[PDB]
Amino acid sequence: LSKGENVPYTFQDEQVRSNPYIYKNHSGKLVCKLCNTMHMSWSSVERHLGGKKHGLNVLRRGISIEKXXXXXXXXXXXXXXXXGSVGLAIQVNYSSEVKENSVDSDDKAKVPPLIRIVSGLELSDTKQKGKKFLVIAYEPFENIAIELPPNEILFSENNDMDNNNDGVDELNKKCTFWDAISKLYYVQ
Amino acid sequence: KRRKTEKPSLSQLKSQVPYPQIIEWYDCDARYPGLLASIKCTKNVIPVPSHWQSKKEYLSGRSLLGKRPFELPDIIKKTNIEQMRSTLPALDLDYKKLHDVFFKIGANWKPDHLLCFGDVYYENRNLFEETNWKRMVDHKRPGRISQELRAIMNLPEGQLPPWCMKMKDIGLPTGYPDLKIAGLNWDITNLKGDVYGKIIPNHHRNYFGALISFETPEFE
Amino acid sequence: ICSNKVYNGRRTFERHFNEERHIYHLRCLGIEPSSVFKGITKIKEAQELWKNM
Amino acid sequence: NTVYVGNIDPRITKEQLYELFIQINPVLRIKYPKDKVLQAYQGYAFIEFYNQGDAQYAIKIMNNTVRLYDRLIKVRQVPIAKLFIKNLADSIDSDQLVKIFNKFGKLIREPEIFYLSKLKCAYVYFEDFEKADLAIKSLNNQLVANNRITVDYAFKNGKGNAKYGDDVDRLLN
RNA sequence: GUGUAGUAUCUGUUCUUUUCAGUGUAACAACUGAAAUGACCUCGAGGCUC
RNA sequence: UUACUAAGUCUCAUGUACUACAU
Repeated sequence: LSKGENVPYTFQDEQVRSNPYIYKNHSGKLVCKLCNTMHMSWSSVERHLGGKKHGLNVLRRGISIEKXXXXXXXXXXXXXXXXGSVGLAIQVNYSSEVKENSVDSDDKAKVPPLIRIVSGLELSDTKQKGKKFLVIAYEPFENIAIELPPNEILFSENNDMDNNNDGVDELNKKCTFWDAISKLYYVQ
Repeated sequence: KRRKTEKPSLSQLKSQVPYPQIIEWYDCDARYPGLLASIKCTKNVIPVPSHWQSKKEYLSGRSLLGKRPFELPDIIKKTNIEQMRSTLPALDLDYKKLHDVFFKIGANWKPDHLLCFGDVYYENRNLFEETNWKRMVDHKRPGRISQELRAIMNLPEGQLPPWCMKMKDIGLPTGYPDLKIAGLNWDITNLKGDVYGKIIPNHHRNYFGALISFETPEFE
Repeated sequence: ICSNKVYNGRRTFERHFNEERHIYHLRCLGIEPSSVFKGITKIKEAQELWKNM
Repeated sequence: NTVYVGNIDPRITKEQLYELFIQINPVLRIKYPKDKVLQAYQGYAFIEFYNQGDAQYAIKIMNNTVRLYDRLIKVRQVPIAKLFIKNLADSIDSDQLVKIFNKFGKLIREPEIFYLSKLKCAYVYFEDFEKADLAIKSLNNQLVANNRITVDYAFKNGKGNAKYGDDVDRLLN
């Protein structure tokens, strides 16, 4: 059952071993140095190797081994209404190929204007606050804001049928249009 | 049922106790816990050895496999019967020799370890390592380094340890204010062998029972 | 005392008595560490025990 | 008190460690493990001194000093608010979370962004149960980045119990 | 160098009705009795659920 | 830098000793 292999004694001061684990101590018995278990016969040794106990100690031993031009554009606010409530609509116009003739290197040129709702709680001056602003931004031109005293207007409920191209946010895809051919940004 | 659920909390029991840290969770089911806390926490009582509540019959010990068979007390080993009879896998002896070994040589002799008032031997314990420990706290003292650890350290003779330089900037050991070391507080010319320094004590009978003579009973 | 935490063994809970977080709850609670408070379970009782200390 | 020691040759023995460190300070105890999988020494020890003064002293003088078997000897010295927040916007960066919760309370660690169900959720660690109560009071069922977020306590069942205010108060103290 | 009966000890193997109540236990363990069926929600856990 | 603890019960096999009893 030993398959003719020679297992040297533990005290013989270590030829490569099949398993460098099972040894024979000062006595004739066979032992697993990791498991610290004594085994009478080579059959018992093979039961030990095929047993889950030895394997667990092998995994434990492996774990031990591992151990900006700012130019104000022109806005055109206008009180709108549909059905069934009231909403706001803004018409922002941009340059007429006047200065955009020097910059055309596909650097976010494909990116349309972006809007975000900002709380006045944070300002460069920090004096008064308590209302929101519908900020609109484009790379070269300067940012623009619109005060929204009303807690909620035109804040709709599942307008479209839940299609998921987040773009920037639900606000932008939900209610903005960018006439890039004429350079007119509508928001409502 | 009701008596089992009537039990006070162990922390409620701690307050009654002058030495609360001995009481343990199982003392809650003590049938007389207020009394058992007083007895167990009384001055000189020695708590029950804790090998109870284990089913291992007090010795399953893995350490028991590796215990030495026996070692003769060196005084008896002097008697040379070790060589006369080989116990490991006729020797004529003298009556005066053996008798003197027990009496003349071995009257004052006593085992080195023994144990103390409350020493109790738990399964995993082995006294021998603590014997070499106590003996070692005796022999080994700071300022001296054996030649073996010196060779492993690779420190040649006449050269100070590497912590003498960091000890020059940091200062003498807080634990050893009286320690002296060659080259710093102590004369480098007195550097000899394995001792690079020694503690200099700044401190500088009959016990009513002094026998003043020692006479053992003679066999002859 | 620990997050009303659950333990699956009594040996393990007996090991909780010496632990980083358990001692953090004690010491940060104002109940100083080590061996007098070992048998603690609820936060309340060891407070009067620490007043006894 | 107790010092860790490492990068030790298994041929270094217990008496050799003792004789080594007694040169530095008095040594109360030495725990020097002995492997039950290799029947030798795993090459790191623990030396408990009589106080953290001698401990720290030995840490200073001993570190990177003694050379044993050509290998150098190393010496090294040896509970907060958590809010679950659900339905976050995909445009919400972890740093943006940091900015949002800083105004309410100091964060002991950084938020943890994870996805349930698709559903963006995060764990936010506050140093104070009361500041956590502030971020809850103001930020519960609120619309940020055009998305309604829910702010409550994370499970442990959930944080915020009566003993939780009591002990978290103490950990603050 | 055998047979009858019987014993002890390794090792391998494996986890027995989900729960409740009683006995029991230092606590376990173990033993003794019964039995939900249906619907729903979030990530095997959870329900002042019906 | 890993801060020191695992087997138990059952089942069906193997390992090894042993106790009365007969040629």
